[PDB]
Amino acid sequence: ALPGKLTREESELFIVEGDSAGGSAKQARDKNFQAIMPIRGKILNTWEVSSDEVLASQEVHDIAIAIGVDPGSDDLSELRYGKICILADADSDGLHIATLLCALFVKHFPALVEEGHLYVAMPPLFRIDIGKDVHYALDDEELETILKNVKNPQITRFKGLGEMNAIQLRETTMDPNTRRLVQLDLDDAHLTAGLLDKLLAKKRAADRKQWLEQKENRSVAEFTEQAYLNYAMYVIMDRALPHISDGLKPVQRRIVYAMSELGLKSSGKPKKSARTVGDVLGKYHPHGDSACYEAMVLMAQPFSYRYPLIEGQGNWGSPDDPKSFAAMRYTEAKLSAYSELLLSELGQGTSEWQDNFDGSLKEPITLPARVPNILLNGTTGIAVGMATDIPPHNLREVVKGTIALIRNPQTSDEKLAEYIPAPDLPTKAEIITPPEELLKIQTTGRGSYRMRAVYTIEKNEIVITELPYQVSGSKVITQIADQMQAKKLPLVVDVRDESDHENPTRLVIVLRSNRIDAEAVMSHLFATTDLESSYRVNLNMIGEDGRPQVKSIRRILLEWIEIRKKTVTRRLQYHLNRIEKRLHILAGLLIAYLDIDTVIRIIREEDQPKPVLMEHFNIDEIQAEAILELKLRHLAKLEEMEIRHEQDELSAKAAIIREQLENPESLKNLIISELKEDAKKFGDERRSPIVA
Amino acid sequence: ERKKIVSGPALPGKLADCVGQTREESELFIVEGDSAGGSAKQARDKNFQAIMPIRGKILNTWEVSSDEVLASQEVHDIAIAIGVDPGSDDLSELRYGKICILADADSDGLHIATLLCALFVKHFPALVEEGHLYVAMPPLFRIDIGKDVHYALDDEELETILKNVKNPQITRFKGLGEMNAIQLRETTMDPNTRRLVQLDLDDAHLTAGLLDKLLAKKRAADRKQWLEQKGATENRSVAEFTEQAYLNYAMYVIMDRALPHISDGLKPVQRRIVYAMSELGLKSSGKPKKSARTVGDVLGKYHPHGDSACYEAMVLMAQPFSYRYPLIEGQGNWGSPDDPKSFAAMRYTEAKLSAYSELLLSELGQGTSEWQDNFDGSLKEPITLPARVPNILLNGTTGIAVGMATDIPPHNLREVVKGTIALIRNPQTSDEKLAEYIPAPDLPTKAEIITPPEELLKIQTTGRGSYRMRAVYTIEKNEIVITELPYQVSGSKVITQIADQMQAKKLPLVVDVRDESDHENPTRLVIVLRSNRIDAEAVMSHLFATTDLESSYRVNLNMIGEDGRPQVKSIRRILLEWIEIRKKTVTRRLQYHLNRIEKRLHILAGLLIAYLDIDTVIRIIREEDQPKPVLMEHFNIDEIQAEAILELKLRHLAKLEEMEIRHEQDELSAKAAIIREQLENPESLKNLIISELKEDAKKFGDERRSPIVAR
DNA sequence: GGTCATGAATGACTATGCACGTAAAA
DNA sequence: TTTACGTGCATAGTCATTCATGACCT
Ligand SMILES: COc1c(N2C[C@@H]3CCCN[C@@H]3C2)c(F)cc2c(=O)c(C(=O)O)cn(C3CC3)c12
Ligand SMILES: COc1c(N2C[C@@H]3CCCN[C@@H]3C2)c(F)cc2c(=O)c(C(=O)O)cn(C3CC3)c12
Ligand SMILES: [Mg+2]
Ligand SMILES: [Mg+2]
Ligand SMILES: [Mg+2]
Ligand SMILES: [Mg+2]
Repeated sequence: ALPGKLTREESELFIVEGDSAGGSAKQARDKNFQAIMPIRGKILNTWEVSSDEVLASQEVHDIAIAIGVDPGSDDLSELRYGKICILADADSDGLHIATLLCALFVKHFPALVEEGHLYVAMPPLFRIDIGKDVHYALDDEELETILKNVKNPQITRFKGLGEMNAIQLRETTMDPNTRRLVQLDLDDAHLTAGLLDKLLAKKRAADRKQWLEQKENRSVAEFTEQAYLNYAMYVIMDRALPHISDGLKPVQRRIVYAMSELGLKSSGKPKKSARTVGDVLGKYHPHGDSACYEAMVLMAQPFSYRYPLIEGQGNWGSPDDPKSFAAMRYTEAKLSAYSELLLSELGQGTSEWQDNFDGSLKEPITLPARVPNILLNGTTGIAVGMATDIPPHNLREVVKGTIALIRNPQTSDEKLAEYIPAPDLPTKAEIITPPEELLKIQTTGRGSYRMRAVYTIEKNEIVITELPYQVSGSKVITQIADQMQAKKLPLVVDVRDESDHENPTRLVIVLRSNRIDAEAVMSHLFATTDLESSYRVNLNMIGEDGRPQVKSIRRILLEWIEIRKKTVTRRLQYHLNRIEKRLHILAGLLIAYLDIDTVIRIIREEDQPKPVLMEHFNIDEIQAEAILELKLRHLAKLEEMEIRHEQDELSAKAAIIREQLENPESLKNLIISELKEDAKKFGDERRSPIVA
Repeated sequence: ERKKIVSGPALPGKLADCVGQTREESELFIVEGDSAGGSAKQARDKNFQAIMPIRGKILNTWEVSSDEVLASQEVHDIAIAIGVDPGSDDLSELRYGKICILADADSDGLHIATLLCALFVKHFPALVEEGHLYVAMPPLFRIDIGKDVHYALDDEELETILKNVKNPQITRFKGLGEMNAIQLRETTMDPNTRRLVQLDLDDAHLTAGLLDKLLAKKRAADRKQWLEQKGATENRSVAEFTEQAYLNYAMYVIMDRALPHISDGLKPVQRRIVYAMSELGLKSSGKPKKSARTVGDVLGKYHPHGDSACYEAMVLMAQPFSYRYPLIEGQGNWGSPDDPKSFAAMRYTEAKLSAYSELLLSELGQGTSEWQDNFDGSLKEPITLPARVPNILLNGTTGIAVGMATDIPPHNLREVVKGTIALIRNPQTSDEKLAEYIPAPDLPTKAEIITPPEELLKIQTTGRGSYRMRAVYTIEKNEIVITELPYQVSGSKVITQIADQMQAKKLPLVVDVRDESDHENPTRLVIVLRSNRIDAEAVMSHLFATTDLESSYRVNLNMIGEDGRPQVKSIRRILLEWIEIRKKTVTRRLQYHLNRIEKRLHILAGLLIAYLDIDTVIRIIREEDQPKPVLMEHFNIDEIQAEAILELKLRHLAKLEEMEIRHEQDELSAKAAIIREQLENPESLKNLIISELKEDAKKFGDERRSPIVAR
């Protein structure tokens, strides 16, 4: 009956997204004829689930029990409500859930939208306040519509239902006599059921990819497609996929940038995690804080990140149990020194900047990597229509690669592979794939590679000291003892996890007699436990072109170098265009230092003395002021000859620079040197060796 | 051995056990909380040391019966883990050689060790007696003088280490969660370098005598008194240790947690929040900003504690229906009066400061408050706020410490500003006379205060007492319309209370209860009687004694006063004592602005002195090696005034900017005069403060909401 | 053909310290 | 008399399910 959680055509059920809007709407509603219900989290994709299974999922079950109908049942006779309304966020995840919702309907309750009982409530994206003359904007288009028409107006963005007070909620989406509200119409089944299948078919993701690259009342179909597209593109671009420059997803950059702006350089002390995350949401990334903090754990985990961006203090998980990390109220962290490579050149105008979600700040669109992080750190996420997996690589190995690629851009992949053989993982276990096939993986982006734990033999016990990337010692001990219980192995006596401060890993497997052929047991285990494991390779990522591509290893390096060339440039432009504007001021200054007396005369003698100084010395608006802002202490003969040498340095530094810009070839040497440098600073030897 | 049928309890599993089965080579660390769990589980030596999280504060078992003790799951696992039966000397099956209490080196950590000792002293004496109980002492600090580390258990040992000490960098271990495995290992776990006290239960009498005194839900009396009275290389006594430890806790939670200070009238979690909000510049005139950033900053730099706990104490200050005068203004879902705890999660909401809040904060940048080092000496925080008004009696506080608590009803601003303006002039005002001004509480509701005056005054002159409130209703036909509920009574609870009577045939005289409420009508509970002939007066003056439509309210004017000590204080007393605080605050402020005006006046002096012979000024700098001494000797002006001239921008050499700095001399000269009169003359000060109260009781004031009534 | 796991997105439950006065009962 | 309530500020692990996809698994 739904207790607690929860004429007849005058009635309307309000299905809102999440316990926030739950409380709010339940308030906002008109008690007489408006019932409320939170849909909590994303509901299951029902499009391929049997009406009978569909009710097994509780949050789904509850909707049926509420509307008083049944999945795959024409029996609308007990229908509890006149109008059923999908009350979602204004954001993407908002419309996604709605899409996931229409799906539960169109498929399992077609009858409903057929007779037209399904409505998508339309909450405002904005709220403007001219003097007191309120407006609401459902989107970007209407905002402009309203803006060219009026005191000066004051925007507020509605980043979602929970941050809207009930009074503005009722007026905009609840009370019928002001609520924007679409009557979604199914129409033909075939175009519909056809279109949504393409969309939510766990089997059909392939067409989706394409589709994207190709792509009052509204139609269920027209709408649930307009939405799901909005969704897809967002999670491809602005969530699950890295950009190539720095190799970072957005929550990833937003964290790392936020951490910079809280002054958390590696050289200093750590600061509570709550506050970093507290700032990340507060000003750049308004979503989960848990999600955030967890994405911030990964970056700080030695065993998950080949080159950590963050250095945590306290419990940040163990190699054995990554997810065992302590709550954010406990951990403190700062930045990794390796994160210098992503940030040190930020102040120096090397990056686009865009905004933040309320225009009150600006956040950088990418960071100025001094190295190609996307390959060293690598990534692993799932979007829509596509996903991405990218193996960590050795800094020094990849630097050589790029150094080579800079010099000779036609370098065969066969050659390149001689520089960057294979991923280099955070452990010492062996990467056991044939050269041939790794080269295939690299040249093709798609592929797969295997790792094998490392052992020796001692009597009737097998001694293991290295497990493969991301494999928990215990889970191995589990898998092993499972076969023992299943009695698939009658060969083993015990599995002792020795281990300590001295040996990070030390799993002893004890056979029966000093007569058994461990080789077989180990060879067997390899082919039945995680002591041997396979690893996905899908080099997808957003490229400089702003679009998602699956790229080669040589391609990725080539393209990156085009991004580093453009960066070092922006940067020299930056430094120069200051040295100029500055040498300019110096120039005019020691012009006054000649006739210093006149300047003082002109000042004491004149009302507006600025134009006098311009006419008299032939100096412009900008130099006139540098002089008027020259403290008396400066008139000293010392501090005079001092700003004459400062001209010397300045003017030489400038020549050195504009030569660098001028000459594509003396630039490459700069970038080649700046690679060779950091590979020295932050480089490390290989860990996971390569075998047969 | 054999294939038994009845089998023992599996083992807690949240126990991370050792592998070595020898009895004495073993040890169990009982660590406070899941973070310290994982970290200890890491630091420990797998072989002979097992680990087990205790999560939360375990129940106080000093009066729970051995049979009942295993009721409580968290207590169940300590018994199942050590393998021993409560109130039983049967140690013959005991799983570990040492039981080690490993808590935070904070106040709360010392409390969870006290409760733990109780559990043992009382239900496992045998164990404690055979000396199997131990207390690991994690260090509170790590000093890194050079390349050589030093650890200090507490403050005394930090004093010793640094005064013997090229610069020391100190680090506070705010608690185990944030230690790293290596550091934990070295300091608390690993035998050959760990500080580890053995606890002795050598004479039960003293001991159980003492623990009764602290841990018995009735002797709160003796605790209050006891408090006012007190303010393995080594072994200690369970009694020696738990007294030391329970006292630290009792002290801390009184002073630095539950009770408010008299000045601004806040508990620390509250003040730290509000300050943190100020420091984000979340001024009332400006836009709100995600709550998760406010709390993010609060635990980040001031209050090193739970974020939820903290966030929630923040919710309260935002709620129009619980704070008489909100200190925060909440945007988005912040609860309904009918479901106060229904508030959105913190990732959702944004909030800025109450306009009101300026009364606590406006005067902060102007040398009014003391400042103390935050918890890592990298920022400062105000010890109290410059409350312009007496917030403590306006908004009120409600809390429970140890050996005492504190309950304090909100009041009307205007009545209380009146009530003090009085006391400022007449410090002898009778309670009676003052009570004329401050008749009673003023709650965020329009329901009526139904306690006798004769009796409300006793509440005010003893600080202790009790007053009751009642809902406002009307009769229409055979239905009772209710519009005003008492302070903190939920419409729903009422409906529910009501239905329980119907449901148990105790009120067959009502056939329905409908809640009508809405935008235009805040509250309207309708009760639907049966016959129109029934006497609704009875119905209701029956309900008034069986639902919370008439509900009682606790008064206990306990707080920390200027003395830094807890007291219970008359309403009269409070305001008198508060005046002496605003006196001292206003003072402090005028000295601040003065001492800046003067320092400036001084600069202007030596300044227009140069304007005379400005040319000499220029030659002397152009002429000398270091011009400072010369200007000084030549113009007769000091090191300070010399620099000033030396930092005189050329634009100031214009005739305009000269006459200009003349005026400014005149301006200031007057201002400072007004100010020193005010300092100099006690009665002109009162006049000032008198004035500022009137201003504020105009600017942020309001009329009474809950009326006073007789029944 | 059917499961699994991967990291980013969409927070309410639950037990307990403490004082101590109201309320319902033995 | 006694036992069950409420109160705020302290001490987080658990739960479902999107989306893409290759390898177990059983
Ligand atoms: C886990 O302990 C808590 C419980 N209980 C649930 C647990 C189940 C196991 C045994 N009982 C405990 C008590 C609870 F109900 C609430 C909170 C809680 O709100 C909180 C916080 O920071 O807000 C922190 N904690 C823990 C960090 C102390 C809570
Ligand atoms: C209760 O919602 C969540 C569930 N449960 C909710 C669903 C219905 C009731 C319980 N069963 C499922 C799982 C869950 F398992 C995980 C998370 C979660 O991780 C999360 C976050 O912010 O990180 C937020 N939430 C809340 C925003 C919903 C989660
Ligand atoms: Mg949202
Ligand atoms: Mg989560
Ligand atoms: Mg603690
Ligand atoms: Mg809590």
